[PDB]
Amino acid sequence: LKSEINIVPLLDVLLVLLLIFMA
Amino acid sequence: SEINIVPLLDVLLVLLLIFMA
Amino acid sequence: DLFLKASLLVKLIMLILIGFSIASWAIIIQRTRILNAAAREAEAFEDKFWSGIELSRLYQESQGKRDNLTGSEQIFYSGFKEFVRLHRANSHAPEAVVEGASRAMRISMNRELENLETHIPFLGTVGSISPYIGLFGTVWGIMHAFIALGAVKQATLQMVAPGIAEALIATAIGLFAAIPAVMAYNRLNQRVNKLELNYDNFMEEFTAILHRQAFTV
Amino acid sequence: LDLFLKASLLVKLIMLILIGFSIASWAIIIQRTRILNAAAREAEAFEDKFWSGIELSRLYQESQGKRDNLTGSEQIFYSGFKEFVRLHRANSHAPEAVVEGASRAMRISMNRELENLETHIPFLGTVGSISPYIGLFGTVWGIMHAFIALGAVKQATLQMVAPGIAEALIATAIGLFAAIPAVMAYNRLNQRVNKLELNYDNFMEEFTAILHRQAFTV
Amino acid sequence: LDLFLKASLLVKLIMLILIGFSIASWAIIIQRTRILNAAAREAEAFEDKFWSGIELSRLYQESQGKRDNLTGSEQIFYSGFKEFVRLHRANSHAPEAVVEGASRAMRISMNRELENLETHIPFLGTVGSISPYIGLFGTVWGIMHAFIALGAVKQATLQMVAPGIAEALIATAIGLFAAIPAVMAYNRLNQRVNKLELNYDNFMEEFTAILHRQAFTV
Amino acid sequence: ILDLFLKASLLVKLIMLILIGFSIASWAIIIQRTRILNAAAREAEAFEDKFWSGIELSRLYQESQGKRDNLTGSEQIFYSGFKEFVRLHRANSHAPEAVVEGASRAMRISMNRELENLETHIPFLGTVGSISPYIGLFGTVWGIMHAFIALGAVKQATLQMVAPGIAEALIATAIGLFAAIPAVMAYNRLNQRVNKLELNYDNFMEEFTAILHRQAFTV
Amino acid sequence: LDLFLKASLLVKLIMLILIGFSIASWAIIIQRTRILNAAAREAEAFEDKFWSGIELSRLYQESQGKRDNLTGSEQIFYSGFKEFVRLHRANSHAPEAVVEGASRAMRISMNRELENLETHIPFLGTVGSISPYIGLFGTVWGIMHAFIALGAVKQATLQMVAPGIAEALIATAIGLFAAIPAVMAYNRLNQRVNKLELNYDNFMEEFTAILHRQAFTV
Amino acid sequence: QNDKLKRAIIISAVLHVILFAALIWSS
Repeated sequence: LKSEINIVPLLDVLLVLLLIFMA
Repeated sequence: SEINIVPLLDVLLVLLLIFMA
Repeated sequence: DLFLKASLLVKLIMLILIGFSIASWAIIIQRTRILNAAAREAEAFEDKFWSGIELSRLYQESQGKRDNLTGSEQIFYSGFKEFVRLHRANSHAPEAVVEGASRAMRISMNRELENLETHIPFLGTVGSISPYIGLFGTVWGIMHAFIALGAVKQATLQMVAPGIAEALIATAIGLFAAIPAVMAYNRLNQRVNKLELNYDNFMEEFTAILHRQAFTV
Repeated sequence: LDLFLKASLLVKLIMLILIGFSIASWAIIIQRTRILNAAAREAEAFEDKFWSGIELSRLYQESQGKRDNLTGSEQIFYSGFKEFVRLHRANSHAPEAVVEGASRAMRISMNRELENLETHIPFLGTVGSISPYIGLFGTVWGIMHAFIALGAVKQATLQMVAPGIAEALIATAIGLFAAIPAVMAYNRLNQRVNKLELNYDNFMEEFTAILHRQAFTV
Repeated sequence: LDLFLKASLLVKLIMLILIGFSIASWAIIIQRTRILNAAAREAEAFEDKFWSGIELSRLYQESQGKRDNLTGSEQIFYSGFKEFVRLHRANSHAPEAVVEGASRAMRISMNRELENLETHIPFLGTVGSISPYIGLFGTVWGIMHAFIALGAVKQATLQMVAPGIAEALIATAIGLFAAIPAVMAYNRLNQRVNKLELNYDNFMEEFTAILHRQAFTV
Repeated sequence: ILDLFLKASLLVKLIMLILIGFSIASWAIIIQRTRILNAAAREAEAFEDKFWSGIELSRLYQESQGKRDNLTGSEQIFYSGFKEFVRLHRANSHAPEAVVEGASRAMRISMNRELENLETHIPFLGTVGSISPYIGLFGTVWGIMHAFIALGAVKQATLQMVAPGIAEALIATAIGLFAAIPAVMAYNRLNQRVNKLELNYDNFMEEFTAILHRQAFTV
Repeated sequence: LDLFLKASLLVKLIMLILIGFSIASWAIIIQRTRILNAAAREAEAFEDKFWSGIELSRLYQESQGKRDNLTGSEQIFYSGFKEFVRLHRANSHAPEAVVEGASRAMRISMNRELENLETHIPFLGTVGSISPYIGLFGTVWGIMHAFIALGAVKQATLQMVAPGIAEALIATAIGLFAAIPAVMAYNRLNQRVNKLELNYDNFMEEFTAILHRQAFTV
Repeated sequence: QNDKLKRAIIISAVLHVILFAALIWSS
């Protein structure tokens, strides 16, 4: 009985990609 | 009723691809 | 300012997005206009009823304007029409007629609703699917440019950004279309629910009074 | 402000628009919260006083001692009972028929109470949905400018594009401001207002029952 | 250019299962929308054919020949009426129990009909509930392989790991492919299911009421 | 080892304080909620068993006043509904429907009062579960831009002044993610258990209202 | 041991609790699936056995000796009939008043069956919710402790940090790995559970109707 | 009520300007 979509885990990985790509 | 930011992944990609060049 | 340079797929995406955007604005204008209108006529009709007007007089007036009887009052017209149709067939019972009357009121209710919102689901799904269409545009642009990136290797520092922008404008126009849809969606939905409650109360009291006093007449 | 200034006027325009939404949102939060909280406990006070061994006409004349400043369930009572007596007056509707008009009076008063208490609420929903999308609307345009600028210059590898996308990302940041308080306020005030709606609704049902009992005995 | 014969032969399998899920979901959308539209079309038709004013016996006589060809409310009415006549013929000691017997026949017919009527929707609920997770896992695996590869190259040059990270980004992009269409179809078509079963519900109680009044008059 | 606030800008410190004590509040709510829910649960079966344990109608009311003020749950619903019932009955209250509806009134209102006063602080859990990662994302993206604008002042990839920005980014996202777990741990389980509480309270409602119905038509 | 088994400092708990939830889900799925299907099959077996000509007393005494294996819908049958016998034998109250005790019995037996049939479904939803969250809980801390503890301030030779970054990122992959079984199990058993307490409620209504009807005659 | 809304607007303006001053001090 779920009718929603989670986006936090998707965006967090790309965020971390950017942070590591800073260096 | 809920915040929707799913288009922002496109900005994520755009920011990411500008480095590897 | 890169429509002609856009690929065929990007052409299709941008065209459908701009078309749905213009459709969204047209929907907002026309549908909110008729919503406010129907609200005014509903309020006027509610004021008119319980004004000492006999039910037969209101029915005759509705017959006078039956062709143009747009608004809530067609609920009353359909209910009274069904009531008299059942009353002519005197082979009935006190509680048999009211059931069919309630059915007539509720089917007229569904008629009035499905007239009342037509494109609101379109607003909902376009608001839902717009950023996904932008995703299509971006991924196609990115892969099409990456093909040229792999064609020649010199680290391609400068001649990438124009393609990235021409891919990102897809999401730009997509979310630009999303904005009017998402603002208008719930805005019109709550008005629709308000009108639904108004009509539900009208039907309830109408069946109540018909079952109580109109049974004799 | 020091690093905010960008040549593109659209950035300044949209940021000011979002700041205006920020002002409106917070003002609405505090004001509607205070008004709603103040109106809350009056309902339970009326609930306790109403059935504390008192006579209905005594409460009606008490309300008539508190005219044209009346809010909450007191207004519902006043409207219902004045409609009842006026329609119960000599040569009027039947005893079983007055209660329908009284119910309409109480109910329209109740509705009016909803929207005049629920005035600015849907604006929170309207702003909350659009704000991050507006932030992205700004940042895509800024990125377009920055990237067309980068299309001509040679070299300058990641040493000049910095502001062109930093003052684009700030658009998303301001959109992210505008979303947070609005949605939580919308939600919590919705549950509180629906609680009050349920209170007034039930009160209407047993008050219609009381009026039917009175008409039976009056 | 496919840009597909470049990965570690696992993210490729992820993409294959994703595209297969999307195709299966699309086919389910087509089939269930078609059958739901047909049921909706038949709904009002049976509505006015029933309440045109004809006798119940005449309606059942029109039925009872199309038994295996009945669908939806046709099957519901036929099954309940058959149980009604069977129990009335058999028992003859049910002054007011035949009504509950018919009601239960109608109810079980409705339960099986709805078990038939929303068969494949939970598949859409599941596939829409899982797409972003599996996609994010796939891109995680891809970037994992890409970074594991970069552990010997001197200077830690990053431009040479471009294909792996690019196809990982594709994997998450295609990973989100079926997420939004699946959940959108889920919600939208479930709303239609809800309204149709509500139509069946009001059908249920007025049928039970008319049978209640009419059953004992014989 | 937690050198967080010593090197912290105004915004990172702001969000960190907005989230840490917020999370500890989230656990305090967990403790209080589970305590009261278990306490009410254990009372539920015992009282419902004592409903038909040979305690006649009046006797339960006579023994209830010992804990008159310190009374809650279904027993408090019983107390309020039955005391106002006997209040009405001691008067004329000739109409059986009048006393029955007064009983329904009192039962459902007391049941509500219990339902809310037990059910407190709950939507706050959903609120935090929603906005905790978003606040973390705010802190992170602001950290990204704050260092990225400064990156446009030097030429070489120095990477020396960006490290504080990276630390801010990681801290913001980590603390934003910190409160997500207990929020959802609370919300769904607490809501379902409170729904079960509402269910058996409703059971008590219709049950003893039927009992009072039959009693009123008995006397 | 496909790539590494070093079991880093925080990987002792992180990734270990994750594999714990993984094995928990992988065992609970098969256990719950088996027991749920068995309970189902038994449920409709008793359901379509119920409509024979056998009276309640005959089946009750027949099922009296079952006891330990008397579960499922027969549990509600045995309970309701047992309290019916107890109250009816003690003729002290109205004949209609046994229905409240019967309803109590059937409902408590229903909840008893639902409890041990549900068991870990809430826990499946729990893991489905928390899988990515614990996955990404420590991934950032790992890289933080990696580069913050860097030997020199600059250390341009950064060829040994990317393996550490991937090692820290292991947490996200393994955490999200348990998400897919968790969500699939949760929803895919949820619809079956809904089917269950629906048809048990139908049987409960059947029992209520039968006992209410025969109490006034039997 | 509009004067009370303007009062709340003034309060919100004070909060936003002090937060913006904190922002500028940080940067």
